[PDB]
Amino acid sequence: LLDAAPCEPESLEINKYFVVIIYALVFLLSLLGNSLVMLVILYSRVGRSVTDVYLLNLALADLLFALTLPIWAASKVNGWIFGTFLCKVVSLLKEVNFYSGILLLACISVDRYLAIVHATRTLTQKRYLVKFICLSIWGLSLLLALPVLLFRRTVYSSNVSPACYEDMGNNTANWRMLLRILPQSFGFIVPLLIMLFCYGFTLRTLFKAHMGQKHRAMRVIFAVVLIFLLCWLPYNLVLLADTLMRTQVIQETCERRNHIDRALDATEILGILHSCLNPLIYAFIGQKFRHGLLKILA
Amino acid sequence: AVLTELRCTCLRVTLRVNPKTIGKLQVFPAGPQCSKVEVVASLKNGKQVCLDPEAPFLKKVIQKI
Repeated sequence: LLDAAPCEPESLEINKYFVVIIYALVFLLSLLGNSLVMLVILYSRVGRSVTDVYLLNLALADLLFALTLPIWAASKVNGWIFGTFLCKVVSLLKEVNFYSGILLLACISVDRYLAIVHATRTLTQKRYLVKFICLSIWGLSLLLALPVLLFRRTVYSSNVSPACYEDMGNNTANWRMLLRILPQSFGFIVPLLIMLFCYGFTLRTLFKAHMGQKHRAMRVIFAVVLIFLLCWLPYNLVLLADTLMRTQVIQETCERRNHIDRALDATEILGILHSCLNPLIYAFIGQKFRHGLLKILA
Repeated sequence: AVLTELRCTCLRVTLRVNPKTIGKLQVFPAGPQCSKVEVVASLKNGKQVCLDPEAPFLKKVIQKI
């Protein structure tokens, strides 16, 4: 008798306040780290190695993402009251930065694989295309993020407060499912495959080495891979669960809706730390950048 | 309220209802929020139900709107 009835989208103020605080703290930390990395790299042009270019681009991407964060914090505070143009611009910038960061992690992994595995051979001469590779990655991210620019507008509803959602048509609900295949395919699967292959073979070659400092290199490689997974796995898992729920593959209940809806925000908050942990994981863990920072202090 | 993934307002439909017991009626047309048209009837006892937009009587009532 009581099976059929409306489901109320539920929320709590504590979550809003917590999200605001976390977003602000992450903004500050990412800004500081990225600014320091850029200052260290650009100050002196001595030894502008490929890794320096890659770290520069990665820091720029993270800095832009952090710059866009605060508007997202306000949106979470009260929904998108900031207008349609800001929705389009902010969404474009956010998606472009996210794609570029992921694909730049992939490219850094490719560089390391071609540097430590194929080190004795002449293939190592093919890693001097950092300019072209970086430009291509930025262009591909830009092209892949245009669906956000074209098909995002403020959406109004009687029970739901404004939010910068998609407007693709009256059957947009299904269309968003197809759109989601992009971030979950060239955003987690391809990058994870490339990183796994590259770092696995790098680990093999290092494990077959008699060097004096194999230990720290292995630790840092494992740290990078585990940090990437810990950062991005939950968001993709929850996204796949949500898509399956909308496909009616998994039985759908109001409480399941609420659970997945809260989990989405929690996982986004956790994942956003990719802009904050990158400077330590990739750059400051090496003696070169610490030495450069100390030298600049004069 | 607050939401990042907008979803349909009804999961299942009711075909057993009396017009007199209905207190308020609202119509949600298809749009960016949900694919299927929704008709919500809030009864006089505080209970709310979702009705079939394709039902002949309800379809005519909605069209008249």
